[PDB]
Amino acid sequence: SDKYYRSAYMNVDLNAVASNFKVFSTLHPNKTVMAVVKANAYGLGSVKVARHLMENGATFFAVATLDEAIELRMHGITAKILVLGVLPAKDIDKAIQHRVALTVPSKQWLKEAIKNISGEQEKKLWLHIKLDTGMGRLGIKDTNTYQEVIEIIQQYEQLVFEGVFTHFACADEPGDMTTEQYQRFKDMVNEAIKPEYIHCQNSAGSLLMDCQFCNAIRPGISLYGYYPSEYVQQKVKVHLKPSVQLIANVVQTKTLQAGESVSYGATYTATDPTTIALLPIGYADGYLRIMQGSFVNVNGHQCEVIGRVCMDQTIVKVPDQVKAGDSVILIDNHRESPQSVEVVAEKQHTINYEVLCNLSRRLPRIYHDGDQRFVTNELLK
Amino acid sequence: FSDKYYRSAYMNVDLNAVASNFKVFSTLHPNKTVMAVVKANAYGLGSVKVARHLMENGATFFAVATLDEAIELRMHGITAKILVLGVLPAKDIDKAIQHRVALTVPSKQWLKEAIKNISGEQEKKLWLHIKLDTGMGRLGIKDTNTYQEVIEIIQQYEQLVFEGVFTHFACADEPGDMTTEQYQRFKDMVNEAIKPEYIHCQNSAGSLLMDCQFCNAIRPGISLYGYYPSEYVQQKVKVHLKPSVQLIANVVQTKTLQAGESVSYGATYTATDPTTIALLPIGYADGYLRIMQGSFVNVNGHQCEVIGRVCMDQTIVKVPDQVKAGDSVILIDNHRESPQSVEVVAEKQHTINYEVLCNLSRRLPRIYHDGDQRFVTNELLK
Repeated sequence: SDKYYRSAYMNVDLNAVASNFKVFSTLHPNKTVMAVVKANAYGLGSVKVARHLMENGATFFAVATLDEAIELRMHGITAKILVLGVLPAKDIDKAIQHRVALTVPSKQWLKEAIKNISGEQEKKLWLHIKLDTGMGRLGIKDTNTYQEVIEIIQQYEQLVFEGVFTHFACADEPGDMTTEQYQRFKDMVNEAIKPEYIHCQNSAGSLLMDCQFCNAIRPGISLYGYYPSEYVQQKVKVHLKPSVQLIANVVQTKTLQAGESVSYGATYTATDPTTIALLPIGYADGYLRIMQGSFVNVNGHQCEVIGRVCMDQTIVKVPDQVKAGDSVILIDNHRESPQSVEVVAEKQHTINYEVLCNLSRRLPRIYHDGDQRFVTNELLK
Repeated sequence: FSDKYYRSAYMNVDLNAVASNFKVFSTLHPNKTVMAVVKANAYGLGSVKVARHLMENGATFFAVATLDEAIELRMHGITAKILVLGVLPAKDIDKAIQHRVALTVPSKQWLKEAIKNISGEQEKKLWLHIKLDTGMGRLGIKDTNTYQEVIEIIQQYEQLVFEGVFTHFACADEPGDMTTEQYQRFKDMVNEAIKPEYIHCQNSAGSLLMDCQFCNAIRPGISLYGYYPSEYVQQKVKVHLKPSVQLIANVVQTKTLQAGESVSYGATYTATDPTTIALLPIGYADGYLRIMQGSFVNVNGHQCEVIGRVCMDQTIVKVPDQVKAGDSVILIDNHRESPQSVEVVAEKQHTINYEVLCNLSRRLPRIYHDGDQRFVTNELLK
């Protein structure tokens, strides 16, 4: 457990994460739950989340990049891992060496990948073909190309057609786009041999749909306790446990008399005699400038963020009784909270996903697992 | 050593530019200590590599925001003086002492709490820089009597050394008399007690716009990395700063949308004509935020719109037909007068250059350039 030397941090509740994972296993008992731990597990810390999820039955992870997969492998993760992004073809041997499954986005990529296999790694290359069913991002859109790519893969004993998958553009909102995409996915997959893993559902799809034709799901944000939209939250009857709190303690208070100001990026002048509190957190921590004017919870009291948020500091208008040492909840681990991740996303003019991703390496993650507490502080690694 | 990296998205960090920008401040203030501000991981560039490179270019004193930042420097061989600008939790006082890290005194109360936590097990000198609140600016000691009492407390203990005194000016990057009135208040306060070794009030804007003979040290920050703290400062001073950052990603896939076909979440871009799109392996988890939708990036010389929603790991760009997988894209360019300048990216983000830089996440490898030499830091593979 690392030390840390500033009173700002994230509480990461690993018991909540395990409980949320259990929700997906329970909803889909016959599917492999491919736990999405990309982008450092949406800010929570991919190594600690993956380790904890393996102790709770997880056997397959998905990440965005090979670096993310190697990071898991370096820290004892023995489960299957799929890279969802496109690997630079020159790095093919490293994927093979570390038994990491790769996404095939195109016939062109596959041909470049094969040319870079040196023969010095003879282990299998496991491949999941990505189909573009209307998202318009990565993948093969044409059935003929899909078949040609399967055939190329079957010509090489080293290359294994392990899976096939697609991504839904609008699964978190009502409309027929998702039904249409799903039908297109089944139509394409039924035109060739079926691989071992067939998957299309992220959090929203995993919560709203059965998808009997598929045998794996890819829950991401919902593993960490958040719904992908309010529509999905309202439409489903499971309970998700938010896993993150963002906390900082007041390091200094001052009382501004009438007509007195302080400048933290812009002038705030006290009209009445008001007390302010200085928090040791700022926009370099991911608590962005736009959080100006939002409210934080200081010892039970809703308190406005005043002046501009600075790189390393934030000022808050507080009651007189507030003092140095008092704990402040900037992001709370409850859905129905003025400091919920969704309310913070509204203030940020964005979505919950990004609120979480913004939280920088400077914040220690304090992991909770029952009574057990351990700290990761990236700066001292 | 140089880390490997396994996705074609990265930052180019030009260490020669950083050294050149540092040299600007040394040259403008040849008799002052240039206290190089490398807080927040050197505004995203990487504090360890910037500090090492700046030490090789004559830097002898760094400022950081937190003790963790200072210890990080110490663990990677940085032997220069270091000042922590933030308020240290009083229980951590022995760790500051152990690692010869100077601390900011913000209040008499803090100093009294700090002294109570000195165990006697770390006997090195504790260097202290007193922060003054000169009216308008940041919090600190506001009253001269309290300033004197704090000096007196420090002089009671041989272990505690009154090493410096400082303030931070409100609005030094904008036109007005606020800076002048504040500077005068700073001098008035400092002249009421013995002068410590370091006297400092100037950040980037103050270091560029003012001499300040009364001071013997400056604290340049964002300008070390090649950016002006405001357009006013850029226009007012006729010195040249070299932007140090490029953000780059290569096209991984190109596809052609037909009339009626959509792209990304919510299907917010629909093709009307047949148009070519390119997929970049970078997104908002890298700090290229959702709001960048509708901005332009430079693909092989061509200005190209970011279309559909920016994803966590992916960004889609409308491109000419000749664009293909492998082509390099400049998302943030190392020139001030560029549609991909950090300032234009800040405008699109409804923020300031500082935050654009700070947003860039640990997932991005930093590729350091120093002449012909290239070395990579990839945080994921530590």
